[PDB]
Amino acid sequence: DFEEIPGEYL
Amino acid sequence: ADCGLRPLFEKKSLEDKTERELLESYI
Amino acid sequence: IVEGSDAEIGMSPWQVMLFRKSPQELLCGASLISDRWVLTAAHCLLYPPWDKNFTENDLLVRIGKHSRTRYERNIEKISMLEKIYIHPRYNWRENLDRDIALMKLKKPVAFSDYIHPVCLPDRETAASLLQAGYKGRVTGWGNLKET
Amino acid sequence: GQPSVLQVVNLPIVERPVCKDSTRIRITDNMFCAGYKPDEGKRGDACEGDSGGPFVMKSPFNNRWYQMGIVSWGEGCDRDGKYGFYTHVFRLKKWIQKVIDQ
Ligand SMILES: Cc1cccc(C(=O)c2ccnc(NCc3ccc(C(=N)N)cc3)c2)c1
Ligand code: NA
Repeated sequence: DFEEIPGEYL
Repeated sequence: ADCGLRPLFEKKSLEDKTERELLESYI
Repeated sequence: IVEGSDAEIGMSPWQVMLFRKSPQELLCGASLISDRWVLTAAHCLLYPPWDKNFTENDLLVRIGKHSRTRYERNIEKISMLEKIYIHPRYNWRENLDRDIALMKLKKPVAFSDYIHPVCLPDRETAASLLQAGYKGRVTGWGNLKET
Repeated sequence: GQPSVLQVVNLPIVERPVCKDSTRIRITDNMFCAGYKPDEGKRGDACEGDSGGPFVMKSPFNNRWYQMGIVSWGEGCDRDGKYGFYTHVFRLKKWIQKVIDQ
């Protein structure tokens, strides 16, 4: 259920 | 240190909905 | 939290999320205590009976959060751990005595309306607030129910 | 299940022997418990996922929030005659200091 977080955070 | 003072509450002199429950308990 | 309310915005600005990189998800709570230091329970990092054994590269800390699941853009900051420390006499084998760990962030977090450190007690504040019947406040994104 | 937003609960700290007597697990001085007594009738507890969060108290002398405990352990969530357990932050302050100097 956890929304994808920006890729920049590796 | 500004520790423990919340920008949206203490620093604006607001209280949250329940902090007062805490202060009461120190009867 | 079982039997609580929704927090208000800004209500707990030191509340931190330990967030798993591997399968992306909530590990634990934690708390911001300076611009570079986050505090948590040692058992979130190391608990052998449960294979819980996390390093720097397994973890993100998410600071400034209200929503459990969403990426709160413009509001949250995501940091990376430089150094994790677990109490040397942490008793995971028996009773979780000294269940404490310090997490050092790579780059300082900038404070804001939603991100701000809690104070740590001096002997005197402990002395007068830590008594039976005085109320305290707990906050988290953990289960609402047992199961 | 899980909640969609951060949850909060105020809870009273409980006397040491009531803490000890609610469990078979050996309680130490770097722990306190908190929760409502079964009679009291107000419920509330920490639970799985809440581990590592802050147990905080607002100082009435300086209006500042203090973290007294770290959400640690409990035997199930929100059962009567049972209590949530917290890491006594102040008992472990020397170590915290030690780790911060470097
Ligand atoms: C053998 C033993 C010793 C101490 C605690 C327990 C637990 O059941 C336990 C073990 C590890 N982690 C836990 N954390 C999640 C949690 C659960 C309940 C509460 C609470 N009920 N206040 C807070 C956090 C629990 C078992
Ligand atoms: Na209980």
